[PDB]
Amino acid sequence: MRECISIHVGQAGVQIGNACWELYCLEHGIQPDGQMPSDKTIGGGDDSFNTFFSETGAGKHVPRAVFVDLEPTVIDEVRTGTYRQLFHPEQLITGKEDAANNYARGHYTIGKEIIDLVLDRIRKLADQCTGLQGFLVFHSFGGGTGSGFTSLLMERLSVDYGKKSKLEFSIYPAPQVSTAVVEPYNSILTTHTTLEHSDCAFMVDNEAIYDICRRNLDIERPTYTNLNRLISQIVSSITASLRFDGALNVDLTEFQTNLVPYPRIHFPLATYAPVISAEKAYHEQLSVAEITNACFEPANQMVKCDPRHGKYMACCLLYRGDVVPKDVNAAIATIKTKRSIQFVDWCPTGFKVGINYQPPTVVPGGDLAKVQRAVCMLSNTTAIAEAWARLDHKFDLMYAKRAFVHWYVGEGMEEGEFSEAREDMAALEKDYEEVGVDGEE
Amino acid sequence: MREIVHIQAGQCGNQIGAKFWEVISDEHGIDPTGSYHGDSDLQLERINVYYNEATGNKYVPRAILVDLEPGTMDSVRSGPFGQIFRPDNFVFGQSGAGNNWAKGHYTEGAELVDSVLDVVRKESESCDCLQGFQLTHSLGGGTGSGMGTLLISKIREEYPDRIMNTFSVMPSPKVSDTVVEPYNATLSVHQLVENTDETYCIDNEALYDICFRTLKLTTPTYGDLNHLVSATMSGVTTCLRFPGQLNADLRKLAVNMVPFPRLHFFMPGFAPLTSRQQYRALTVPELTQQMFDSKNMMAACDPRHGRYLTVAAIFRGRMSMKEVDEQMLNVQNKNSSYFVEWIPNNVKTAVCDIPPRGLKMSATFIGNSTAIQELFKRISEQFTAMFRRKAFLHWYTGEGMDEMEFTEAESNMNDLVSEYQQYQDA
Amino acid sequence: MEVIELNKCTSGQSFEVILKPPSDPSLEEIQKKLEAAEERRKYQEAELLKHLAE
Amino acid sequence: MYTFVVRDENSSVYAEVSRLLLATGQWKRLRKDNPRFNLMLGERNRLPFGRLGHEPGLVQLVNYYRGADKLCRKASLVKLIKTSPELSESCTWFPESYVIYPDEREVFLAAYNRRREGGNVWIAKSGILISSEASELLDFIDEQVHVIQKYLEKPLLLEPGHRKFDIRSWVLVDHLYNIYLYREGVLRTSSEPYCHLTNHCIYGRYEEGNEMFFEEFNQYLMDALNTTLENSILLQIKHIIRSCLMCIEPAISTKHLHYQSFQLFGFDFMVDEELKVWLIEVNGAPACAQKLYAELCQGIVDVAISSVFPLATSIFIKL
Ligand SMILES: C=C(CC(=O)OC)C(=O)N[C@@H](c1ccccc1)[C@@H](O)C(=O)O[C@H]1C[C@@]2(O)[C@@H](OC(=O)c3ccccc3)[C@@H]3[C@]4(OC(C)=O)CO[C@@H]4C[C@H](O)[C@@]3(C)C(=O)[C@H](O)C(=C1C)C2(C)C
Ligand SMILES: Nc1nc2c(ncn2[C@@H]2O[C@H](COP(=O)(O)OP(=O)(O)OP(=O)(O)O)[C@@H](O)[C@H]2O)c(=O)[nH]1
Ligand SMILES: Nc1ncnc2c1ncn2[C@@H]1O[C@H](COP(=O)(O)OP(=O)(O)CP(=O)(O)O)[C@@H](O)[C@H]1O
Ligand SMILES: Nc1nc2c(ncn2[C@@H]2O[C@H](COP(=O)(O)OP(=O)(O)O)[C@@H](O)[C@H]2O)c(=O)[nH]1
Ligand SMILES: [Ca+2]
Ligand SMILES: [Mg+2]
Ligand SMILES: [Mg+2]
Ligand SMILES: [Mg+2]
Repeated sequence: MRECISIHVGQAGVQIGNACWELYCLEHGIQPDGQMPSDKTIGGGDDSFNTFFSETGAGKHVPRAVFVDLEPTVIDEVRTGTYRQLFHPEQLITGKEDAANNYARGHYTIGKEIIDLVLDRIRKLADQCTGLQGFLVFHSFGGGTGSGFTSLLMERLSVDYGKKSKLEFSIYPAPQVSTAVVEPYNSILTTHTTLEHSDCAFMVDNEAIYDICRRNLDIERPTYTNLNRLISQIVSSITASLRFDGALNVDLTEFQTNLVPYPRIHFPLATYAPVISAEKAYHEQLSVAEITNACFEPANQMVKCDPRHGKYMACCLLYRGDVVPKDVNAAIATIKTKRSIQFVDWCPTGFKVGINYQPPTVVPGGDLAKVQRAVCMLSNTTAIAEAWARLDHKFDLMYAKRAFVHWYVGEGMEEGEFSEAREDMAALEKDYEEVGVDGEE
Repeated sequence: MREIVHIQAGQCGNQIGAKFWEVISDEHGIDPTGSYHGDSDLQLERINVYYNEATGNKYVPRAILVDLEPGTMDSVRSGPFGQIFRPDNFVFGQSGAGNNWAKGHYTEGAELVDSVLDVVRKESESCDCLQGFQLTHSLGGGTGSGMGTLLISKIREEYPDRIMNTFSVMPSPKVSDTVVEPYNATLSVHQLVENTDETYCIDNEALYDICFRTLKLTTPTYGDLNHLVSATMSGVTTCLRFPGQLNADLRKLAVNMVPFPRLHFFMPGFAPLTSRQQYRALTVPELTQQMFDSKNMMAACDPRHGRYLTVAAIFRGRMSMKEVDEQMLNVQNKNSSYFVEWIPNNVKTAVCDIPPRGLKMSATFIGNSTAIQELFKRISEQFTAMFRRKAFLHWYTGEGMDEMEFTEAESNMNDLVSEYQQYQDA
Repeated sequence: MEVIELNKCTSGQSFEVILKPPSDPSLEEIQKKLEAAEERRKYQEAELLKHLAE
Repeated sequence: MYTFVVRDENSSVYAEVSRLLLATGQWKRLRKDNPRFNLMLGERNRLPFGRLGHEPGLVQLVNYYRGADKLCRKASLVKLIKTSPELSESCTWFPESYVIYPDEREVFLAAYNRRREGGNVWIAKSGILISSEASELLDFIDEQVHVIQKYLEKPLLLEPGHRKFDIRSWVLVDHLYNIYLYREGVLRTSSEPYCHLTNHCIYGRYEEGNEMFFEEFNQYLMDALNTTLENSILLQIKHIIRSCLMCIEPAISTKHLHYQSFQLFGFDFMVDEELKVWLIEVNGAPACAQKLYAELCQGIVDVAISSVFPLATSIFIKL
């Protein structure tokens, strides 16, 4: 067994982490008071779920998690929420004034004063691990803390935990639920600084989650609660291999080996199906072929983009529920004849498949219906570069006028960091183009 | 706990400030004696932002009342909610300022400014995490204009990393007390360009025209004008006073609204505004269209003469959030010419469930438009018409000012006008 | 099409299907950057207080 | 009101479409870089498809199908036909072609020699050269990827004049992937006796501007060959159009996409003396005949634009 430490940064990271750990407890049979009647090894053990939960002598199963935010109101809800008894105060770190949607304020001004405390608390969790494999970092791109403090933390984690793997769950900004005009600035700044320190990052575009909630769950105006319960289902699907017995993606290094052939191109596209409303009394249950086919529908992707116009470098299918390998192969054969699935010439054209027999758990009173089988596809396709192009274009529009730049320079940052970050993104877009691209008439 | 310290200075500042505290006290369930008697926990969730909690679960406004003559503050103390203010927070002199910026800024005001800073310091020391200050004042008089901007400069010196926000009433010859108002306003505007982060430009010409043309008030009084301002001030501070995601504090508001440091002068607006029909229900399309109409804006500038850099819209009451989005994106897509293309997604929308006292639905508009240059152009024209002949300057040189300070103030505001024109063509 | 690496347990199983073959900055460096930004903040504040003193 | 942007000032077809939209009183033209549009008349090269369909509250439509270039570039069209099982290398309506880079150079020679051993004139294009023996064709290409195609040595020759020609068909594919064939085609006829190239760029003897329209051409087929345009030719044309567009439909369809596409195509056909129709090439940004501009562009607005954006007998044949 090798432990995994989760780090939740800023409002988006904290609220999504709250949703994930609630779901983990339901999946593993852990009550809100931390007790787990199935763990017959009281006070310890090296089971698969111990990668995410430590154990006290009184039988409490404690998440290996740190929550950090620069203002206290979001983490205060963790202290008073349903799963308050799960965490001890040292896992919850708050400041008094946030980064004001300003990367420079989160990375320099405020980050420099709290980074040592955050590292001390993480070190306390790491000291409790017999073989720590790495970190899972949850944060927004757009917030000042999620962007600015995360990039600072990732740099220091590389220094202090050089051999550890680092995975991200990153919230890509969408104007339909966005809170700041400068979110394109913060996104590019944090991606540039974090790029060399992250081994694999799962981007989740709020626009995609919003539309899935509207279309599939019939929610006219989704809230963060609606979005986070959907996001936590996808996160749970991705991390399930670390928390349950299995052979695929059983350590963080396997995510990189299986999904990331080049270090910089480390942003897999997640696609999840089926998403079905709780309100309807009877849904028709989608077969293995139908949910597998749905993995190639852009409407089910965590980032809206067209994989038909890119190339694949790796593809994993993560099933939960009533699924047998025979039906997966039959589904894949049918899909390959009818779909535009082209791999790069230097990579094998295949799927790595994992099946977990337990069906996906849903939160009682939630919006997702309980389904008989579900699947999350993780593909590394050049098509996700469309998301970078969209962000870089919004960056260019504002920066050409130096709009809002004075807020960042005012916090000690230099204008050179903007262009240096943007040039790194331009090279990243160029990297995706190289890997994946072949009037009056 | 992100506390705001409120300051109201001079006649106009204290009269509008008193009405603002009456309005938001009713919204938060605070009676004139400071006791809470509402029926919703949302009224108390962020009440710390504007109120201190004293002994006996009583709520005292974090407000400081400043004037160089006692008259207006005597009438505030004898007013409806006059007993809710902390008695030690009344700071006043006796000589008055004579509608003279120099008296407020350099002579009479300088004698009193240290006593105000003592009360500011006392309120700031009792703040868990002070976020900044909001000042209410006029620019056309002496105390609010001259001493108000002196206070802003000294506060910035002592709290350089805090946000400074003002509600500044701009003078107009149509609603004028004295001919020297363009002088006082031009000197004040330069101070605001340097020392505030956000300034709501409230034009008395617009308030009068709204009262006369829209509200059908044949003879508007200053009380009628201040009724519009207090409703507007409650709207633009809703995001600070109630739980919300957007522009929830002064600094996040500034980062969203101010793309260049000197261009921080906002045009506010409010809807509904109608003659006394009054019980008629208002729909989301009607709120949105009214809120964006020039007739509902309080800076007497035509937004179709310029372009929006940023816009914040706040809807209050129970309404369809989906419908709010459709009409907000409707007006945005249909009139895309008036929004700058180089700031993507520059219109932000918030919704608060608690509506004002007498309405089921309302909307407040905050625009950073390059058309505000028309306001500064009008003041510059009125300034120059007198300064060309050095008219009425003896009132100021008698207080020790030199003509060079007027020349520099004139150049500074013309520079501000030129800066707006740069981005209007961009 | 071929199935390889079939591993089975009581909670699930996994395998691979192949359809076609192919054809850091140190702590002191970070510290210098954080301190350089902090000095630029102090210089800007020093200029402001000098401007206000004038 | 609906909003649109113009990104290709050189398109005569869409310069007309834009002025028809600016005559309904319900369409407004924005600056070309305003992202808040309903309709993009995009640029011909490097259209930023990845930035479409991300504007909240806006249904966005663009006049180009991402990925249709596979059909509209000569080298990729040859590769598409030979590698798509729906079309097969046994495709009967496409002349024998080979993609060779200055590779299918060796397979071209084996086919070339086997018929010179047993007429074999070929053509080069990507700038045209027609030669009878293969050694000369290859030396011209090393002077960009080209294709060598079997030259139709027995074309259908119009009389009087003994003159070559080709047929241009305009095809509109809407957002639902309905395939609309404009009822009016044009014959770009050579004015010299068989003169090998019929491009309108390359006069006015038998018909104005070397353009014969379907009414006259059908009248000719009845008088000289005792058949009709519909029977002898148009049935094969409709078959080829459907075969090509249905083949790429899974790759380019925008049915479940966050934005929608339509596109106007120019199909070029040749007819041999046995009244067999051969596909020459597909053009993704075609112009129109001067007479047919008003009718076709109005049809574009009716079928492709107003269908998605409703305003306040069809000229197309639905395939
Ligand atoms: C505490 C007070 C002062 C007060 O009034 O107490 C003595 C207060 O104003 N609070 C309110 C508030 C609003 C926004 C944000 C925060 C608070 C609100 O909750 C309320 O009570 O509005 C008051 C305001 C009205 O006077 C009136 O306006 C005026 O004639 C008037 C004259 C001069 C200047 C301004 C207005 C008012 C208008 O103005 C408004 C504001 O709605 C105008 O067009 C708006 C439409 C309203 O339908 C219409 C027409 C009314 O007819 C209505 O019957 C009524 C209400 C709902 C009053 C007649 C009593
Ligand atoms: N999916 C999802 N997105 C969120 C959530 N909370 C915030 N966001 C997104 O995150 C971005 C704003 O960043 P935040 O995380 O709220 O800000 P922060 O990290 O706390 O940083 P500061 O508040 O500036 O100190 C916006 O794009 C929001 O849409 C959430 O709970 N779920
Ligand atoms: N295999 C072949 N056999 C006979 N003629 C051919 C041929 N390939 C091309 N041509 C001749 O070439 C002319 C057009 O060539 P092509 O269409 O490749 O050039 P082009 O694409 O620049 C003109 P356009 O854009 O209008 O289609 C036709 O008039 C046709 O007669
Ligand atoms: N809206 C409004 N404007 C006022 C009020 N009182 C004065 N003014 C305006 O304020 C300016 C005069 O300044 P005033 O506040 O009276 O002088 P001060 O006491 O020295 O600050 C003129 O432009 C007046 O039109 C008021 O109650 N409401
Ligand atoms: Ca155990
Ligand atoms: Mg935050
Ligand atoms: Mg061509
Ligand atoms: Mg007065």
